[PDB]
Formats: sequence, structure tokens, C-alpha cells
Amino acid sequence: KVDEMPGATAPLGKFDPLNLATLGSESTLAWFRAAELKHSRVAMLATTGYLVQAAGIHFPGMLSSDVSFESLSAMKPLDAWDAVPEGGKNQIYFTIFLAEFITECKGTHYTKGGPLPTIVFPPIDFSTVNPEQLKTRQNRELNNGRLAMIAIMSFVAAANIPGSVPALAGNPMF
Amino acid sequence: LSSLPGSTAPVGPFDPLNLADSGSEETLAWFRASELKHGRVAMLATTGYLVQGAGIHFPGMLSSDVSFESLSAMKPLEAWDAVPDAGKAQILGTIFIAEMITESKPVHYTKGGPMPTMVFPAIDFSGVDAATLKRKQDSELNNGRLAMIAIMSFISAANIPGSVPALTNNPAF
Amino acid sequence: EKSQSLPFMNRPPLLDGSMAGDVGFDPLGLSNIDDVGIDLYWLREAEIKHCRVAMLAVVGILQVEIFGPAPGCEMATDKCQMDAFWQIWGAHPQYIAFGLIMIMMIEMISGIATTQGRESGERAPGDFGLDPLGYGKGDAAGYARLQAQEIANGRLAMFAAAGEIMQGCTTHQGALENLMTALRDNSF
Amino acid sequence: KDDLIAIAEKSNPVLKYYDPLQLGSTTIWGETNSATIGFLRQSEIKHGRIAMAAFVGYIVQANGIHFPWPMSFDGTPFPADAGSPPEQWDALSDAAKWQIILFIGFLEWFSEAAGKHYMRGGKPGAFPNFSDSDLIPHPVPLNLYDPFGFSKGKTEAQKADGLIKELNNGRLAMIGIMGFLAEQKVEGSVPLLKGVVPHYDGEVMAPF
Amino acid sequence: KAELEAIAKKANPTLGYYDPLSLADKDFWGKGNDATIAFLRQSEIKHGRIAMFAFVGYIVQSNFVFPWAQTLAGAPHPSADLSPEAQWDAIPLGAKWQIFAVISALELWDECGGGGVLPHYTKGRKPGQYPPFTLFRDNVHFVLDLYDPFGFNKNMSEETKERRLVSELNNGRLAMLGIFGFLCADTIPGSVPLLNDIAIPYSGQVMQPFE
Ligand code: CLA
Ligand code: CLA
Ligand code: CLA
Ligand code: CLA
Ligand code: CLA
Ligand SMILES: CC(=O)O[C@H]1CC(C)(C)C(=C=C/C(C)=C/C=C/C(C)=C/C=C/C=C(C)/C=C/C=C(\C)C(=O)C[C@@]23O[C@]2(C)C[C@@H](O)CC3(C)C)[C@](C)(O)C1
Ligand SMILES: CC(=O)O[C@H]1CC(C)(C)C(=C=C/C(C)=C/C=C/C(C)=C/C=C/C=C(C)/C=C/C=C(\C)C(=O)C[C@@]23O[C@]2(C)C[C@@H](O)CC3(C)C)[C@](C)(O)C1
Ligand SMILES: CC(=O)O[C@H]1CC(C)(C)C(=C=C/C(C)=C/C=C/C(C)=C/C=C/C=C(C)/C=C/C=C(\C)C(=O)C[C@@]23O[C@]2(C)C[C@@H](O)CC3(C)C)[C@](C)(O)C1
Ligand SMILES: CCCCCCCCCCCCO[C@@H]1O[C@H](CO)[C@@H](O[C@H]2O[C@H](CO)[C@@H](O)[C@H](O)[C@H]2O)[C@H](O)[C@H]1O
Repeated sequence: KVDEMPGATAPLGKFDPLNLATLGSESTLAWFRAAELKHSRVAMLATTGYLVQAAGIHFPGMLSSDVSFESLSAMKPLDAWDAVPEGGKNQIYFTIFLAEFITECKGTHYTKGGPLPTIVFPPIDFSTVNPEQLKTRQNRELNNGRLAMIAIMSFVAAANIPGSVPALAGNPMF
Repeated sequence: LSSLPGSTAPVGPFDPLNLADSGSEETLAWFRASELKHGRVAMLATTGYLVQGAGIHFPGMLSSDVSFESLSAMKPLEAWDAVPDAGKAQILGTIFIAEMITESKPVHYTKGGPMPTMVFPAIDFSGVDAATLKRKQDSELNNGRLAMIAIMSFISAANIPGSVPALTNNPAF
Repeated sequence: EKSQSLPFMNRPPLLDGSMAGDVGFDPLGLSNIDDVGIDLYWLREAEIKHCRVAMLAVVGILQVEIFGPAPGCEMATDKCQMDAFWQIWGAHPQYIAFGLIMIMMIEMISGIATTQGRESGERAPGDFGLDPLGYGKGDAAGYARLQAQEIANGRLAMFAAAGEIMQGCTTHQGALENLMTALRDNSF
Repeated sequence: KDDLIAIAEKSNPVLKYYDPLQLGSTTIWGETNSATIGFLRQSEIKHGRIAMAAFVGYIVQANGIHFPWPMSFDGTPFPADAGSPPEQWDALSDAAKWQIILFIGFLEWFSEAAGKHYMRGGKPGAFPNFSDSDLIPHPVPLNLYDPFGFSKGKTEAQKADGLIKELNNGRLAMIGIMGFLAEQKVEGSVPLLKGVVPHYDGEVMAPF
Repeated sequence: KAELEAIAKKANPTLGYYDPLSLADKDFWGKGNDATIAFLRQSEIKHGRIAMFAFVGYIVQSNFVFPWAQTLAGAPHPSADLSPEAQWDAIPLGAKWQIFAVISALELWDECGGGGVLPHYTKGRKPGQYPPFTLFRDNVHFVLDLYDPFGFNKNMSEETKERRLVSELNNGRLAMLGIFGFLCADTIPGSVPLLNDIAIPYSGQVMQPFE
């Protein structure tokens, strides 16, 4: 199935030096593609959410009744999450849970012969029906998400160990 | 199953523990009527907590010595305690007739018959356009499913503060 | 064939749904007794007499505890009818003894009608021919409904009259204020 | 049911048949659907007919229209000295109210007992004339619908169109008289009647 | 679906047919694709023809008002304040409900189909076409038609309207962001011109008394 799926690009054709695609069944690979894409979409929102919170741009004007948006724009984005109120993080953890509960319980699961998780709300999903154009588009989602997976690990290797990256660690935000 | 009403768009049919096949067809028919009755009771319970929790109350006297002024002054879960014993005897008595009548229909809903319809006033609802009644049965169950979570949240907020983040500093709780 | 009331048990063989309240409820097999002057005829006559005595006893309690005793008996004044008997016996004991000997002649005649009605076949159990309004003349389906309604209200009143004796002889209050006591004690 | 759609199409060619609740397809007392659809037609016509006499009767009794002569044995005229016509129903008497209610209650009775009923072969709203049906022993001179005879000679198509503009003037006066009495108990309830209506503030939905 | 792509052959052959979100093959409310492709066509026709109705409502409402009465209370206008976006609040609230009553009735006549004279746009009718008032005019009183109340057009040949339908939504979508170059030019503005306008109610859509 690893020949018939997106992710195969021109620099590395089918990059699998440990042969972990054919290690399990097709449900194991279908779990792996659903976990590469979910790690892609989180890290793509993570790389964007680090850069637009290190650039200083923020919402107006008060996040809570006590916590402003501008007080979290001054600190680093990895330390701004510690200052989000506990009722606000519970609002985030509830909608994330209710999206994970829905995508794993929508019919014909992805580990079976089913689709990968789509938009929970609102359900449209914007997908092109042209399979020659859509296959390149989801080839573009993966390696942009692959680069964003390395990028957000570079953002936490610059905020924990001073150094570790040449074009960062001179910046009071990363 | 999906031809049944309560199957909807986001999760339909939602049954991860496969409880629908734990019994026979008559067990599922008992499960549907119990979900429908848990829904209708909780929708009256979520609204009865929201209305009496604000201060909306009837004008005048509930009994000879208990007005609605004193019951709205309390939180609703202990407002039931100051209702007179002849007041709960009147409420529980008409529910007893309502539960006896909807059970004593000529075919039981466990055996394929009708689910509990209105007793007093006994408006007929049979030929009310099965396509429109299909959508409205889904909105009865979905509003029942949400209100059952809601009234269980209201009791949990009234005794364990901080159980729900949206009702922490609420004065009705 | 299984009993209707106890579907794990076989049907008792002398009960075949001919009598009014027959749903096969004889687990102890007491309808099979045929020895010490007692058979299914005697038990049905005993059931029907226990039905009718207990039916009159319930409304006989609920008449006095609502509307008071009859005139000539206003010396009662107690809602507990197990205690109000002894105030009528304390003042006008002759009318109770008038009724108790009038019952004694009626019951000894009814005891002859039971045993002669059993040896012959011209008397149903509990039948005395007391149909003066004549409900039994037409609509045998509607007459069997009255035979079942007598048994159904009589079996219910047997528990009620036995209870009002026992919860009158133990609480010394009366049936309707035992009912109000229980309503305020077990209210939720 | 087939004729109820044909009636409402003539009342509005845009809104042909309007039924959100689908109340037109129910029974009430287990009669049939076609017999209760004459009950619903009668009750709509009776609601609109009462409300349209109530709307005229409001604007007469809200202004100062107290007509001579007062018909009593002591005095006690028509109690327009409050004025405010929901207050003026309270200030009649207690015993005068049963004379008004029971007289309408005969006309409610006579529309049920006499010539033909709306939960049968229908024509709802058709009040039976007092001349026929042989139940009243007086007899009385006039009828309720045509006392002076105006106007016999109108064709069927001239009177079939009458109920359709009686139903539409009856539906509007249901909204009309209720917009007055809503401002008698809550102001701002209708937006264009602020300040006109004097806030009766009692209970309009109780006689005594 | 194919008739949508035929309009893009006539709209801009340099760019061409262009859906980035690929909404031309989706379905909304489970009502199918061919109803979805006509909801999308009617929505941007109604978005454009409102924006072109507001683009000319932004260039003369700044510069020229009629001065007469405006109300039965004196102060006989909102007293421009030539910034047009800010003239809406003090109009007052009683006038905004009358505007929101006719547009509630005008858009109720559009999705009606004129009492059933025309079909519905999801089920067959041309999407820009407003149903005429010919069935209301036949019954109640003389009302003028919404599109052409006087009968100036219907002199055209048939091939000219489809070359003007394609000119309409092409002029429509430019005025969609054209009118959004004005009220976005009043809250952290962002443009080369500078100078047009300044105010800060910023949107949405009623003001100080409600909710
Ligand atoms: C961690 C999330 C994750 C997951 C679940 C996958 C899963 C997959 N990748 Mg992807 N990949 C990832 C991250 C991931 N990748 C990243 C970050 C890059 C950029 C380096 C890539 C670059 C890449 C290419 C170029 C290709 C794939 C392909 C595949 C598929 C091949 C099957 C396989 O061998 O599974 C992998 C099995 C796993 C269990 C996931 C790996 C997790 C390891 C075992 C954990 C240990 C890693 C270790 C800590 C090193 C990380 C260092 C870190 C600090 C940066 C499979 C769906 C191929 C494909 O799509 O074919 C169509 C393919 O050609 N991947
Ligand atoms: C009174 C409780 C109750 C009962 C009897 C039912 C019964 C049913 N539901 Mg419903 N449901 C409920 C509550 C209930 N539901 C609530 C509160 C929600 C919102 C979360 C839902 C959401 C839901 C959806 C989306 C669907 C159903 C469906 C069904 C049918 C599934 C078949 C089955 O056999 O499951 C039997 C179910 C039970 C025996 C439930 C009993 C309770 C269990 C044993 C323990 C639950 C404890 C729980 C963990 C505590 C959580 C607290 C809560 C406040 C969150 C069945 C008629 C499906 C349907 O309608 O198809 C026709 C369907 O698609 N349910
Ligand atoms: C302003 C709002 C308003 C509305 C919405 C209505 C609507 C209605 N009224 Mg009307 N009514 C109004 C103003 C209004 N009215 C005013 C201002 C008066 C005073 C003049 C009346 C006096 C009036 C009378 C005398 C009657 C109605 C009836 C009706 C119903 C006719 C359709 C029907 O039969 O459905 C079916 C009915 C319902 C859906 C209502 C359900 C009522 C429930 C079940 C409670 C029943 C309680 C009742 C007292 C029980 C008595 C018998 C019992 C003791 C055994 C309809 C619901 C008629 C009716 O309901 O007959 C069946 C009727 O007889 N109305
Ligand atoms: C189990 C039946 C029963 C018994 C033991 C009693 C006993 C009593 N009643 Mg009560 N009562 C009863 C039923 C009964 N009643 C019924 C059914 C009613 C009507 C609802 C009443 C209404 C009532 C009132 C209003 C009052 C009493 C009072 C009394 C007390 C004094 C009366 C008396 O001694 O009369 C003496 C007995 C007689 C005059 C004759 C008895 C009847 C004879 C035996 C005929 C029986 C025929 C039989 C029923 C059917 C035919 C049998 C056969 C042919 C098959 C006494 C303790 C009074 C009291 O003091 O209260 C504290 C009082 O005021 N009773
Ligand atoms: C790939 C490049 C490309 C191609 C091949 C086309 C092709 C077309 N365009 Mg498109 N368009 C393009 C890019 C392109 N456009 C760009 C970059 C823009 C943004 C400027 C537009 C905006 C646009 C609009 C708004 C319209 C078109 C229209 C057209 C069609 C007819 C144009 C014509 O020749 O009419 C002849 C040209 C005229 C008659 C000029 C009209 C001038 C108007 C009436 C006044 C404009 C104001 C003026 C500039 C200044 C007035 C004075 C001022 C100081 C007050 C033609 C298919 C039209 C259409 O779709 O109809 C079929 C149409 O309405 N285009
Ligand atoms: C044919 C026809 O036309 O009819 C048809 C069609 C038609 C018209 C579409 C219909 C409809 C749709 C309807 C009527 C929809 C309405 C739905 C409705 C009525 C939804 C209420 C939500 C309120 C909430 C969630 C409150 C939260 C409140 C909370 C959480 C509080 O804390 C309350 C509060 O007091 C306290 C407790 C504490 C205070 O510290 C705070 C305040 C003061 C706030 C019909 C009638 O069905 C049928
Ligand atoms: C968005 C949508 O879908 O909407 C749907 C929703 C829904 C609900 C499903 C539908 C419906 C049915 C509706 C709207 C029913 C409402 C009917 C309504 C509003 C009915 C009032 C009648 C007034 C009466 C009977 C009596 C007045 C009483 C009078 C005239 C009197 O007795 C006399 C009096 O006045 C005077 C003369 C003189 C005074 O001295 C004394 C008083 C004051 C006492 C529709 C039609 O489908 C529309
Ligand atoms: C951004 C910008 O530039 O704009 C500026 C300028 C401007 C123009 C001033 C703006 C504005 C004003 C706007 C846009 C105002 C809102 C407009 C809008 C769109 C308002 C929807 C109403 C929907 C209703 C009432 C639904 C009824 C529906 C009902 C009652 C039902 O569903 C039930 C029913 O039908 C069925 C389903 C079944 C039947 O059995 C029964 C019936 C018939 C009862 C802004 C936003 O302020 C700022
Ligand atoms: C289809 C997707 C469905 C997603 C559903 C998501 C529903 C989200 C509902 C969120 C409602 C938030 O409700 C809100 O909770 C916050 C806490 O966060 C409360 O906030 C209150 O308590 C918190 C502590 O708990 C304090 O820090 C805060 O200062 C105080 O105002 C508000 O009193 C309440 O109004």
C-alpha cells in the first residue's frame, strides 16, 4: 500500500530505511499515515503559532477578565501557555477531546478501509475531487508538515538549550 | 441501527460498546423508550434549574404557608424540600397515572408498539408527515442527549465546585 | 401447560380458567386438597366469603373515619376503629350481640348451603341467589366481568382489611391518619 | 382536508397552505380527521368572529360611549367611569356577568344542537336560524344572522367569497384585540401601541 | 457544474476557472452538488449586487444628501459627518427596523419564487433572476417591479444578456473588495490612498440600544 499512497517525492523516492511500512499489516501503515498527518497538522499550527507569537502580533485585547492578550505577547510562546488561565486550557482540552472523539468514531475508521480524519466543525473539508490534482496537494501537506515537525523541535531545542541552531538563539523569543 | 431516528450526522449510529446487540430486538426497543424518557425528563430538568435558578417564579402562594417567594430564594435542588408533602403527593400522583397509561397501550413499544405519547391533553400525532416527524424525532433525542449531560452538570456543579468550568462562580450553583 | 402467574411452574390440574380470578396461582397445590371436609369448592366459598367480608370492612372503616359514627353511636369519637369498637361495646353492647347472633344464624345456614351445594351440583360456590337488581339475567360476557370484578376487588380488599386491623391494633390511630403519617415520613 | 387547502388558497395566493405544527392532520376525540377539521374550522371562525366584535367593542368602550338609558332598578349605569375597558368589565357587577355569559352560552348551545353540526356534513360558522329546529318554545321574531333579511338573493359565489374575507378579517382581529390586551399587562409588547394603552395590570383572562 | 465553467470561459481567459477550496464539487446540507453549485452562484451574485449597490452608496452619501425632514421630531438629518459608514447609527433605530422589514420581505419574495411563478434556484431557475411582482400586483394593489419597474429593457437580443451576466458578476466581485477597501480603510487602514475617510464603528451592524 506504501506504493499507492502520497508522501513519495523526488529527493527521496520511498524513504523507509527501517522498512517500518511493511513491518505490520496495512492497518499498521494506515495508523502510521494517520499519525504522520496528525503530527503534521499539529506541527504546522505549532510552527505558525510560534512565529506569529514571537512576532508580537496578537488579538485585542483581553483574553480573560484578568489576563490580557498583550501580557502573553511579551513572553516567549512556550512560556505563554503557563499563563493561560486554567479555565481557558480546559476549554481547549475539551474541544480537542471532542474532535478526537469524533474523528475516531466517525464511520469506517482509518485503520480499516476508511478515510483519514477531516474537519470536525464545520464539515466541508475543501477537497479536490480530481485525483491527479488532489494527490499532489496531499503530497504538499505531508512534507510541509514534515518540515514543520523538524521546525517545532528546533524551536524547543532553542528555548531549552541555548545555541543548537545557527539562525536562532540570538532572539529573545525563541 | 441507522434506519432508526437517533442516528445522526457526526456519530451515527453511535454504539462503540455494541450495547444494541447485548439483548434482543425488544431490549433495544426498551433502550430507545428509556432514552426518550430520560431526554424529556432532563429537558424539563435543565430548564427547571435554569428558570428557578435565575429568579423567575410564579406570582402568589404555592400553599397556605409556602409562597413562591421563599422557594425562588433558594437554589433549586433544595427548593424541592420546602414543597409541601401534599404538593409532592399531587405531582407524583399524576405522574403515576401518566406512567400507567403509556404502559397500558394495546401494543407495547418493547413489542414494536408506540412510544409514550401525550396523556392530557391527548392530542393525536399519528399522521403528521413521517418525513417531518423523522427530523423532529432526531431533534427530540439530540436535545435530550444534551440536556441529560446538562442536568448532570448542574447537580455536579451544585455539590462539587469546579467540576464544570462554565459554572464556577455562578450564584445559582 | 404452564401457569400464567408462575410461568416456571406447571398449571394446577383442577384450575382450568372456569372460575373468575383463575390465572393458575396455586404453587402449594392447595386446590388438590380433598380430605378433611375441604376441597376446591370449600376454598372457593372461603375465598369469596373472605372477599365480601373484607370488602365491607374496608368501606366500614372508611365510612366512620371520614363521616363519623352513625347517630345513636356518637360515643365513639376515635379514628382508630379497633378502639372505637370498645366504646360501642361499652355503651350499647346489645346491638353488636344482635348482629353476632344474626350472623350466627346466617352463617350456620350458609354452612349447610355450602356442604349441600357441594354434595349436589345446584349451587355455585359463594352463590346465594342475591341478585335483586338482576345483573345476571343478560350479557353473560358482561356478567362474567362482574364475577371477575368481585374477585379482583375482593382479593385486594383482603389485604386492606387485614392491614387496617393490624395497623389499627399497633398504631392505635386509624387508617387514614396512618396514611398521612406514612406520607410525611417517606416523602422525598 | 381537500377543501381546507382550497379555502386557504383563495385567502392567500402566495401562502397557499400554511401549517407548521400540522394541526390540520390530527384528531381530538377519536372521531376521524375529517370531523375534527370541521372543529378546527369552526373554532378558527368563532375565534375570529369574537375578536372582531371585540375590536369594535374595544374602541367604542375605550372612548366615552355610555349610552342612555341605564337598565337597572336603582341606578348603576354602564361603568365607563374608570375607563379603560378591561377595568370596565370588572366594574359591572358580579351578578351581571352571569347574564352576559349564559346568554352567549345559549348561542353556543344552539349552534351545537340545532340543524346541522360542523363535525358532520359541515358548513362551519353557519349559525342555525331560530325559526326552525323546533327546540325553542317562545318563538322569537328575528334570527341571529339575517334579522332584517339583508341580504337574501346573493348568489353562492358571492357568499363563498364572504367567508374568505371573514377569515382574513377574523385572523387579523385575533392579532388586533390581543395587541391591545398585551399592552394592558406588559408595555413594549407591541411597538406601535406604546403610550396609548393604559396598563390594566390585573388578570384579563379571568371573569370574576 | 459545466455551465459554471462556461461562465469562467467568458469572465477571464487569462486566469480561467479557479476554485482553490474546490467548492464546485462539494455539497451543503446533504442537498446534493447541483443545488450546492446554484447556492454558490446566487450567493456571490447577491454579494456582488449588494456591494455594487453599496459602492455607489458610499460615493454620493458622502457628498450629497437630501435635507428635508428625516423624522417627525426635528433635528432634520443625521448631520453629515461625510464619512458614510458612521451615518448609519444615528438614523435612528426606528428607521433601521423599517429597512430590515422590507429587505426581510424582499428576500422572502426571492426564495418564494413569486408565489410559485418561478421555480427555485437550487431546482432550476437562473440564479440572478428576481421573481416579478406580477402575482402581487394582480391581487392587492399596483406595486412596482423590483428589477425594471418601467419596462425599459426586454428590447435586447438574447445573446446580449449573457454577455451582460458575465459583466455583472465580474463587476460584482471587484466591488465586493472595492467596498471592502473603504470600511477596512478606517480601522488600521492599509492602502496607498490615504486620504479618503476615517471613523471607528468598524462593523456589525446596530449600536447602542440592543442586547
Ligand atoms: C513522527 C511522526 C511520523 C510518522 C508516524 C511518520 C510515518 C511515515 N512516514 Mg514520515 N517523516 C516524519 C515523521 C513521521 N513519519 C518526519 C519528521 C520527516 C522528515 C524527516 C518524515 C520524512 C518522510 C519521508 C521522506 C517519507 C516518510 C514516509 C512515512 C511513511 C512510511 C512508513 C514508516 O516507515 O513509518 C515510520 C514509523 C514510525 C513508527 C514513525 C517514526 C517514529 C520513530 C520510530 C520515533 C523515533 C525517531 C527518532 C526519535 C528520531 C527523531 C529525531 C527528532 C529529534 C527530530 C509513514 C506513514 C514515506 C512515505 O510517506 O511513503 C509514501 C516517505 O517517503 N516520512
Ligand atoms: C439514559 C441513558 C441513555 C440510554 C438508555 C441511551 C440509549 C441509546 N442511545 Mg443514547 N446517549 C445518551 C444517553 C442514553 N442513550 C447521552 C447522555 C448521550 C450524549 C452523550 C447519548 C448520545 C447518543 C448518540 C449520538 C447515539 C445514541 C444512541 C443510543 C441507542 C444505542 C444502542 C444501545 O444499545 O445503547 C444503550 C445505551 C445504554 C444502555 C446507556 C446506559 C448508560 C451506560 C450503561 C452507562 C453510562 C455512564 C456514563 C459513562 C456516565 C457519563 C455521564 C454523562 C453526564 C457524560 C440507544 C437507544 C444511538 C442511536 O440513537 O441510534 C438509534 C446514537 O447514534 N446515544
Ligand atoms: C391568544 C392566543 C390564543 C391561542 C393560541 C388560542 C388557541 C386555541 N384555542 Mg382559544 N381562546 C383565546 C385565544 C387563543 N386561543 C381567548 C382570548 C379565549 C377567551 C375568549 C379563548 C377561548 C377558547 C375556548 C372556549 C376554546 C379555545 C380553543 C382553542 C384551540 C382550538 C384548536 C384546537 O382545538 O386544538 C386542540 C386543543 C389544544 C391543542 C389545547 C390543549 C389544551 C390542554 C390539553 C389542556 C386542556 C384543559 C381543559 C380545560 C380540559 C377541560 C376538560 C377536562 C376537565 C376533562 C386552540 C389551541 C378550543 C379548544 O381547545 O378545544 C379543543 C376551545 O374549546 N379557546
Ligand atoms: C365487616 C363488616 C362490618 C362490621 C363488623 C361493622 C361494625 C360496626 N359498624 Mg360498620 N359499616 C360497615 C361494615 C361493618 N361494620 C359498612 C359496609 C358500612 C357502610 C359503608 C358501615 C357504616 C357504619 C357507620 C356510619 C357506623 C358503623 C358503626 C359500626 C359499629 C356498630 C354497628 C353495629 O354494631 O351494628 C349491629 C349490626 C346490625 C344492626 C346488623 C348487621 C348486618 C346483618 C348481620 C346483615 C348482614 C347481611 C350481609 C352483609 C349480606 C348477606 C349475607 C348472606 C345472606 C349471604 C360496629 C363495630 C357505627 C359506629 O359505632 O362506628 C364507630 C356507625 O356510626 N358502620
Ligand atoms: C488575463 C487578463 C485578462 C483578460 C483576457 C480579461 C478579459 C476581459 N475582462 Mg477582465 N479583468 C482583468 C484581467 C483580464 N480581463 C484584471 C486584471 C481586472 C482588474 C482591473 C479585470 C476586471 C474586469 C471587470 C470589472 C470587467 C472585466 C471584463 C472583461 C471582458 C471584457 C473586457 C473588454 O474588453 O471590454 C471593453 C472595456 C470597456 C468597455 C471598459 C469599461 C470602463 C468602465 C465602464 C468604466 C471604468 C472606470 C474607468 C476606468 C475610469 C472612469 C473615469 C474615472 C476617473 C472616474 C474580457 C473577457 C468585463 C466583463 O466581464 O464583461 C464581459 C468587466 O465588466 N475585467
Ligand atoms: C410551525 C411553527 O412556527 O412552530 C414550529 C417552528 C419554530 C417556530 C421554528 C419552533 C422553534 C424554535 C424555538 C422556540 C427555539 C428556542 C430555544 C430556546 C428557548 C433556547 C434557550 C437557551 C437558554 C440557555 C442555554 C440559558 C443558559 C443560562 C445559564 C447557563 C445561566 O447561568 C442562567 C442565569 O439565570 C442564572 C441561572 C445565573 C446567572 O449568574 C446567570 C444567568 C442570569 C444568565 C417551534 C415552536 O418549536 C415549532
Ligand atoms: C412563524 C410562524 O410560523 O408562525 C406560525 C406559528 C403558529 C402558532 C404555529 C400558527 C398559529 C395559530 C395562532 C397564531 C393563534 C393565535 C390566535 C389569537 C391571537 C387569538 C385571540 C383571539 C381573541 C379572542 C378569542 C377574544 C377577545 C375578547 C373580547 C373581544 C371580549 O370578550 C370583550 C372585551 O374586549 C372588550 C370588547 C370590552 C371590554 O370591556 C371587555 C373585554 C376586554 C373582555 C401560525 C398561524 O401557523 C403562525
Ligand atoms: C459587513 C458589512 O459590510 O455589512 C455592514 C452593513 C449592513 C448591511 C448594515 C449590515 C447588516 C444587516 C444584516 C446582514 C442583518 C441580518 C440579515 C439576515 C440574513 C437575517 C436572517 C434572519 C432569519 C430568520 C428570521 C429565520 C426564520 C426561520 C424559521 C422561523 C424556521 O426555521 C421554521 C420554518 O421555516 C420552517 C423551517 C419549517 C416550517 O414548518 C415552519 C417555519 C415556516 C416557521 C452590517 C452587518 O451591520 C454591517
Ligand atoms: C462543535 C464544537 C463544540 C465545542 C463546544 C465548546 C463549548 C465552550 C463553552 C465555553 C464556556 C465558557 O464559560 C466560562 O468558563 C470560564 C472559565 O473558562 C468562566 O470563567 C470564570 O471562572 C474561571 C475559573 O474557572 C476564572 O478564571 C474566571 O476569571 C471566571 O470569569 C466563566 O464564568 C464561564 O462563562
